[PDB]
Amino acid sequence: RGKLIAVIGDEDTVTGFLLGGIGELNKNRHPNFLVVEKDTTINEIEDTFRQFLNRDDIGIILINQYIAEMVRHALDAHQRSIPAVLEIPSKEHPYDAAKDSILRRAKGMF
Amino acid sequence: SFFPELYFNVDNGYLEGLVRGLKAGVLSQADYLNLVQCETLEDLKLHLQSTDYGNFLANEASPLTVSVIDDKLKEKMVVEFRHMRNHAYEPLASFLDFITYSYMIDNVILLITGTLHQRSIAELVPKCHPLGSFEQMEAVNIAQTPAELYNAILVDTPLAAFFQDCISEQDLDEMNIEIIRNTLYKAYLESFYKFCTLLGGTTADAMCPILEFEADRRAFIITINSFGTELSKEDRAKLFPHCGRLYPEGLAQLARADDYEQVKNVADYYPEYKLLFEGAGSNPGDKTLEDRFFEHEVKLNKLAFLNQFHFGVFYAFVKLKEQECRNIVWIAECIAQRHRAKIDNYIPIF
Amino acid sequence: TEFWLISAPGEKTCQQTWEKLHAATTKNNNLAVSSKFNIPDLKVGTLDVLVGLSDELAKLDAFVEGVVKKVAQYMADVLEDSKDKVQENLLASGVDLVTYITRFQWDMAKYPIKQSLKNISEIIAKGVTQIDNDLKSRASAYNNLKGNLQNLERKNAGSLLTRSLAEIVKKDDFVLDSEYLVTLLVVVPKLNHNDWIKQYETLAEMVVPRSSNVLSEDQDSYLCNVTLFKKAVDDFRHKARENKFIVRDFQYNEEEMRADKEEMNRLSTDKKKQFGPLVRWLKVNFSEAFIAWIHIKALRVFVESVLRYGLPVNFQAMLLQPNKKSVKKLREVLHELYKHLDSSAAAIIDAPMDIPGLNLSQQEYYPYVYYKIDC
Amino acid sequence: IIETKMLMGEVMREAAFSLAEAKFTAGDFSTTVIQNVNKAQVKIRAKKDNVAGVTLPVFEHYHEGTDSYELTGLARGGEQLAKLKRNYAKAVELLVELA
Repeated sequence: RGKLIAVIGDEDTVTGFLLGGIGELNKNRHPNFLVVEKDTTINEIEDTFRQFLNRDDIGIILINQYIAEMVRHALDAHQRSIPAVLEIPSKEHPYDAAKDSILRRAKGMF
Repeated sequence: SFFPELYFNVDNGYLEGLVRGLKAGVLSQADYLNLVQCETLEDLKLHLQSTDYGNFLANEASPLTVSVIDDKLKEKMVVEFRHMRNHAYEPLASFLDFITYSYMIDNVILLITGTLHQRSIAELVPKCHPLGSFEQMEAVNIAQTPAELYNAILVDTPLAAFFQDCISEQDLDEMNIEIIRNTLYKAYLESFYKFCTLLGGTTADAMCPILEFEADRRAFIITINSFGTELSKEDRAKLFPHCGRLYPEGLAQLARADDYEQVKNVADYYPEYKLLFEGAGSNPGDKTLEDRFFEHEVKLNKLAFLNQFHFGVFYAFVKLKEQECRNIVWIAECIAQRHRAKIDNYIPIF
Repeated sequence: TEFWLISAPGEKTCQQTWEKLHAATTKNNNLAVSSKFNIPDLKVGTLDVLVGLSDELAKLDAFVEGVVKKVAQYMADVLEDSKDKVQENLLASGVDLVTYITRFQWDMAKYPIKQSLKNISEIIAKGVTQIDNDLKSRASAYNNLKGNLQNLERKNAGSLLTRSLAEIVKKDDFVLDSEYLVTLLVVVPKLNHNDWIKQYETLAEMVVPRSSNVLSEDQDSYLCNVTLFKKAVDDFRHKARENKFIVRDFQYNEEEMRADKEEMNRLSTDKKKQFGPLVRWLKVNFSEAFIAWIHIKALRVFVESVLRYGLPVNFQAMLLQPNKKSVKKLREVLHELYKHLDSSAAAIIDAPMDIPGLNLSQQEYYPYVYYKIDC
Repeated sequence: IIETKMLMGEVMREAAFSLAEAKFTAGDFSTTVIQNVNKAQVKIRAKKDNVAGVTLPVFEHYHEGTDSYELTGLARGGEQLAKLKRNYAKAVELLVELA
């Protein structure tokens, strides 16, 4: 009934959040997270992002900034609030404030 | 005295010299001070290229990653160890195989965890640590059947003797994978200690202390970590290896222990562990008991080179170079994450 | 030291118990020093209320045991330089701790006898918990100051790289108005200085030979500045490695060093500033904490005495100190004496472990009410 | 939102450095963590907030207690891995506030 948490990110970041307590294998045996290994390309990454976005129990979604950039043309289509996407930093690449999907709505943030 | 000086070099002299040559290459304290001051991972590559590692990293892509550096260091260690193993003879060969069993005991846990979660073993094999890779094909095309994997392990893997502490594939489904891992490791460590004592001579006298410390640190740390878990005292007591100097009544007072202060009380009776516990402040910002035990382990391994005619130097080299790989990985992590404040936490070797 | 509290349950009159427990016992043998504990005759609540207070003061005693001796621990840790004669540094009042305890009596001025044992224990618990938080704050502040001084020691410890070079640096040898000439400091070990007199003249293409002066001289290392052009500093940085040195740069931190000097002095004087008040506060507060401890001890004794010997109230307890190796004969004779004063028909012989349920037995049992103080 | 983003910019860095410390001691446990998933320890409940007449969805951070990664540091990881768990709990609180 309640919402889950979903993650897309490096193996290290996913390990960290899993140790935090986010992971679960659903009745279909499909995890709520994905590690972005070099074998995983842009098309599959965005397929998983879209899956998280559609599925109603996902709730809060975490994505690193570089992966979000690689996913951007789906983050622009994402225009409903509840599936809350959070673009977060990583040891792989830093976070920056500019060009965040949600922050697009802010015009007074100089 | 077993006069190993008379007959060791007949079969193991070449590797005895070669492994010490390899040890001569492990980074010195000064080398670590050089690596500490690098600005970027490319700068680290350049400063590292002057050491034994040389151009091992030059063939990788321009955007260096600490994962890539770790993989390359592990690959180098594996290559060297496999060369020595291919040139070893029966007794030394068995000793080296005992060293590899430790990594096999984690690869097997990977395999069983994948099987009980019903995943293809071909996806698990790439994640295995190369030093303990399963060459045997009986452990392939398992069809995700725990019984198939268990029979494969018993019939075509050296861990057959260690799994006899367990009795059934049902144990794989029931027992937590950590309990399985640690029971296997206890069996392996006791078998290794018995093997070393049966080798006797300088090998025994120089290697047995290292495995005794391994048993004692296993006991201490298993106990300290088990407090906030469902793990019962009665099951915990089974995990302690009986080789360490704690064995009679020390392991017993630990099995009876229910707080860190009581674990420290058990440690107080041993000067070599009292010092580690007193030095391990364990409060935020300084050394933990894990760090102190790593330092003591490094000291014990370093001592293995003071004895000449014995196999213990190969185990000491493997563990020392593993520590050096983890040191370089840590320094790279600090350089990448700009956490310079704690870059000194590497354990110096020689 | 250790002290025992024994029920002394009346026997139809106080004297026929107290005099026999004290004078007759000591004249039988000098197994223990004896005195009266002076229980207050508190107002008795309902038996159900008293059974609740049984658990309340069962747990409270173990709680105050921790708190008071934590006060003592932090007292000693603050006063580590002179913690010797610890009993005086702790003593609530008097000349000796035994002198204090052998004269204890319920103190109206702190808390009144009129109120119920519930309320009195609650206020004592308030006092003890506030003492605990006050320790956690103030002793932690002193600990942070001490750790700051240890950080200062680290700043003054190790090689010159780990140490703050600060006043060791020779300020007279540096270039001023460094818009075109820049000086550097990357020189270390002693074994490398066999021709340093030529090295600090020729290390780079255009090194200036004399203001490149040795700043410090250890047995193991020499610290030396060098001068070069705006764009030639990297050559010196690399040639230092070629000569097997390590970086020791100072980057003109003179005003920074002055501020750091002021701060280290501030910490040094802050230790003196705060140590005295902390020791005074702990000295005063241990007295109150221990008085509360013995108050809880007395209330425990009274509730258990009433339960063991229902009303009317006839419990004039004994304070006993066992003598050297006296414990065995002492408790044997005490048990033999109390056989009938407290029924031998129950307990004593053995008891299982009553884990299931709300509460379980954590104390030995005897034909009497026995409690203890671990001074 | 911006202040919480700034705070993430450092809390997540601390989390990554704690993970680095964990790997230095415990070895590479990432595969064990990725495999032993079972059921989520942390879950979210959609809670309501009100401004004028508009409804604002907000998230309750909630615990199930199903920590499958218990014992994962039994022999080596221990305190370092526990601290990693703790720091990532901090980060999860921060990020649920952000969401």
